[PDB]
Amino acid sequence: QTTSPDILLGPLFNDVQSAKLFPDQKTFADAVPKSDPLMILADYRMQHDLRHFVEMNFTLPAEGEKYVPPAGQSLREHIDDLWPVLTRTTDKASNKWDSLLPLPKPYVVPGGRFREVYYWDSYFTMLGLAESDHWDKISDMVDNFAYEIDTFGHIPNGNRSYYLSRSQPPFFSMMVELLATHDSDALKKYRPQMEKEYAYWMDGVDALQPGQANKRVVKLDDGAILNRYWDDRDTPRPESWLDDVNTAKSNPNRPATEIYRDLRSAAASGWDFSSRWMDDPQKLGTIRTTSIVPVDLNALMFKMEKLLARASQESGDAASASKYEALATARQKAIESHLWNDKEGWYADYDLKSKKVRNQLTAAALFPLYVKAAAQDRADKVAAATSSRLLKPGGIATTTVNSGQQWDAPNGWAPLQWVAAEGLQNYGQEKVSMDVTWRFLKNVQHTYDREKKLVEKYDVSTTGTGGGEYPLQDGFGWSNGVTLKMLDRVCPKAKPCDSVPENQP
Repeated sequence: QTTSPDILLGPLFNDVQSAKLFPDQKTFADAVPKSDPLMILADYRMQHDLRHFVEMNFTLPAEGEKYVPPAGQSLREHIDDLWPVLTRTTDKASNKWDSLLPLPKPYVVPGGRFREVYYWDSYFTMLGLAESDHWDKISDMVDNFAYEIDTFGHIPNGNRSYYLSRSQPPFFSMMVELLATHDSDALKKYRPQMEKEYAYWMDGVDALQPGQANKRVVKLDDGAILNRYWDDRDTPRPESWLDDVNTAKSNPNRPATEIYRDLRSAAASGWDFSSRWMDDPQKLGTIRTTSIVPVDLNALMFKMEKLLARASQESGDAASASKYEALATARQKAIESHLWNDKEGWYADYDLKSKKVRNQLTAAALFPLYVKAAAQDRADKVAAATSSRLLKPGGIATTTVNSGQQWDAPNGWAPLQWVAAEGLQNYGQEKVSMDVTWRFLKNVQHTYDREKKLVEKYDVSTTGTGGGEYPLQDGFGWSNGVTLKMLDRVCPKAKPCDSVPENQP
């Protein structure tokens, strides 16, 4: 169950990963022992051919499903036909030593070649399910996330043992809100698990003095309470073991454990990786996620607190509703006084090392508009910065730094397209909102026209190309989900489109 493979297999795990015995570091992270790892290990230490020894003692991950859809489908039919195809049930594990954490209900994976399910991308996958009326699948996934909250205290990065030490951008409260638009007391039903996740993020906050940090919560010098991304471990990621070992070796002037913590926590941020987190965008050894208060995360926390207040007011609990309402007020006040870059005119992360708000513009700047924490004048300023600097021919850019990392220029990511279009709409910036929507839709359609698939990310400098991208044609959750939602928006409800139309109106 809950012992991750790097502790389970000890030096054999570091030996197999270091030998580059497999092309993907994740492959051996998912290898299931055929017997007691204590036996395997004692076996290993005496009889030190490593490839044969591994094959005789582990069932490696099976070469997965290569689903081929029939050709000639429209973009919408293609997406809609894929929801059943990517529903999977992992009810039991193969043995006690399997890294896959079993889950109660069927869940929807981003792609057939995915071996587990993740947190924040599922919300955008769930937008598509909602759009195409798959409420049972949505309820199945919300049950799964509630189960994880009740069993592990939080939602792990994914349902793998080696993900238990970290979470991801906390969209659960918004999943419940989505489910609630169809099962109207989902918010009352899942308030206990919402409260428990909130406690996970705020763990230790009452004990904090100005200037202190603890796990995922910090307190600035003026008392302001904000959250940060944080992984509880500080070892190489089992699923990226040799990469992290080498990344820390590239910067021996800082303890490898700090580099590991910051690499793990950027994976928790969902932006793995990005110049957003790096002192030097060319050197991943300079990443310092845990010293950066993220503006998107704290927008999500504001939303979580407002939904907690609402979920309490609906249960008749006036004291609890009143408590979360004050917490959300303090959170909005802290976002506005610490995560706003006045000189540049946009929202931005806060630097714990320098105790200033940072200059870099990223697509995270749209998140306070998304959750309606921004004042109107700042929303208008973010929209001016968005069309001036981030809006590219194929959608909204992730950053303005082309670093080689994936959460950076020139890549556009479906969840950020949606967060931009919605946040801009929230404040009357319909023209920019529609520009983001139309350009990303054109990028997704044009890429579908040429590749007959959707992929995990798109190059926004043109239209028609994605990424190293997803190699099958059974393609990608949050792109599919966001595409359905946006495609509904650019045609009348009365006569929806199954393809992106030629001209924006």
